[PDB]
Amino acid sequence: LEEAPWPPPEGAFVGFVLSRKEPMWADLLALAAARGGRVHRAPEPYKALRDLKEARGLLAKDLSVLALREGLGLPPGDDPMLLAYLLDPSNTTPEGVARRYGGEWTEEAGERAALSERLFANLWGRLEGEERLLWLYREVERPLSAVLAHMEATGVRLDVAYLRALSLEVAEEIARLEAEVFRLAGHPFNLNSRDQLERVLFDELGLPAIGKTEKTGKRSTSAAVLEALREAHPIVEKILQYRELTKLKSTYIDPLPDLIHPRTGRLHTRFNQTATATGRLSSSDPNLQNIPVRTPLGQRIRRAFIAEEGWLLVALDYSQIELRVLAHLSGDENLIRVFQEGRDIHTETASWMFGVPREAVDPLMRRAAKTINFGVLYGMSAHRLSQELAIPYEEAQAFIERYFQSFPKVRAWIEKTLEEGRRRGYVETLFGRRRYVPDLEARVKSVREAAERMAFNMPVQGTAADLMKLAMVKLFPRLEEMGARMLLQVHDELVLEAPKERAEAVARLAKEVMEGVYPLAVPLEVEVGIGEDWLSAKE
DNA sequence: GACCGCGGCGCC
DNA sequence: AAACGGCGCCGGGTC
Ligand SMILES: Nc1nc2c(ncn2[C@H]2C[C@H](O)[C@@H](COP(=O)(O)OP(=O)(O)OP(=O)(O)O)O2)c(=O)[nH]1
Ligand SMILES: [Mg+2]
Ligand SMILES: [Mg+2]
Repeated sequence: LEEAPWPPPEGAFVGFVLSRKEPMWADLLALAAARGGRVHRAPEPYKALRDLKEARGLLAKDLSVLALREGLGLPPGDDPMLLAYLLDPSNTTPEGVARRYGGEWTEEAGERAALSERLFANLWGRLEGEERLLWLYREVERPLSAVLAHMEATGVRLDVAYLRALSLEVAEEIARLEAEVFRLAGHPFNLNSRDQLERVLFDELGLPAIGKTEKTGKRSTSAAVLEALREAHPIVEKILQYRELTKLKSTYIDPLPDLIHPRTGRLHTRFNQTATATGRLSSSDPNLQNIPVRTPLGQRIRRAFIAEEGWLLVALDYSQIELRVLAHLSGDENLIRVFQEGRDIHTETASWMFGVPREAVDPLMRRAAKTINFGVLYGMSAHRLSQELAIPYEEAQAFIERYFQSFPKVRAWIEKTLEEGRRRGYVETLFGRRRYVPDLEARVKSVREAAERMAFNMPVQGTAADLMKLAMVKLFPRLEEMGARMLLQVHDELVLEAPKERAEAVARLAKEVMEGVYPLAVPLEVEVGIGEDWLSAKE
């Protein structure tokens, strides 16, 4: 492969090496390109970046993110990963893709640029006459790679000094719980060690072991088990509280302050485009799609995510999203009618569950209600439901009968999808995104029924993922015309940063864009809110 | 020091 | 734990 001097011509494929996996933190150790049987190895990578019209290759977005960090508007174009991920969503890493489709993922920039060339050719051949996947690539994923590059580069502002103060109060409160716990135990032990805790609960005290752990068969100390033991002993309550506080302290309060980038003074997630089986995104390195909200301390954490001074945050969340999508995919007249009447299923279940007026339903209850409703739908057992509702197997049985009885045509939709998946080996979204579910023909029932549950979930969760992705592609250009930013996506939610002056305008627009993104047999309602912080914005 | 599998748990 | 699904990150060992 011919070594040509550096500058590549128009349309050349890129290859690059990083010091570490995160583009906002990485040093650019090497940069190369390749077109028409040639390799160009940049002598100084950072300068060499100025020459490029676009990032075109494996992980184009990562290089575009790093380019944006350096003031360069190098947008991402073609990426063989995005092609492979639509061909098969188990195609998730370049190591795997390379091997599957005719190369080897190396550590040298040149070799990676040549890999990008030959992998694109092969994969692009695999997609000719795959009309719906080509549609998805050009009209959703490829433009989206650019939108995410801008989100990553921008980041979100975080109240550092606030969280540092919060850390010290939690540490005091944690210390009280461990000191209580040890006193009831009658001796000190590492309370973060679940093995030690097992012995204390089940051997040293006479507590009944509810469940075992999957891989190694140890007696489980899961919150579920511990809730079932709330009355057995006082120490349980303390353990549950200790578990909440240390989880949040070790995962959010302490790491996040130390992850502020020095140039930006902001927090930059990575939005992994080829990471899930359904077509959802994932967020990592810091994961900002799992920031706390539920518990009071979780909320105090969430409010640490704030706007730039002079700006406001704008949070938009699709209402009852996967239920609405389901009603379209199934055509359940009875279920459509619920959304045509503007009724909230999460509130109805909540009001019913706790036995209260709908106006009394709080967020805590509503969250519990979602578990009930999605759980049933996707195949939760009567056994579990009973404990989730905390009511008899007699009565919890009757719920899966009545819930399903209201809305037929779904089960008809479930059966159909599974039969199609048996026949063709995959299932698909409304836009023809595929997931191969080969264990539908599995001879072992537990493995078969697991596969089935994954199978009929995907079209629903994945269609919703496609809608949110599409809405993002359409919305992003309109935001930059308004001098507003797109900050985060949390599956069916978007978080925007708009200047106070234009904040309400952005909110109105972005709602209409999201609701009208692709009309269906049901109206896609969106809840929007505005605030100085993330918590206030959703309230 | 890097990485591993596990149990556990935050969010959607 | 439990026959909901989809994620990524945290705190007893190997090498
Ligand atoms: N299978 C399953 N899916 C969930 C669960 N929680 C959330 N999801 C999926 C389905 C939801 O529609 C979607 C978005 O989560 P949200 O918190 O926005 O819930 P949803 O939109 O249904 O209700 P909302 O009206 O927005 O509060 O993610 C769950 O516990 N199980
Ligand atoms: Mg929602
Ligand atoms: Mg949501």
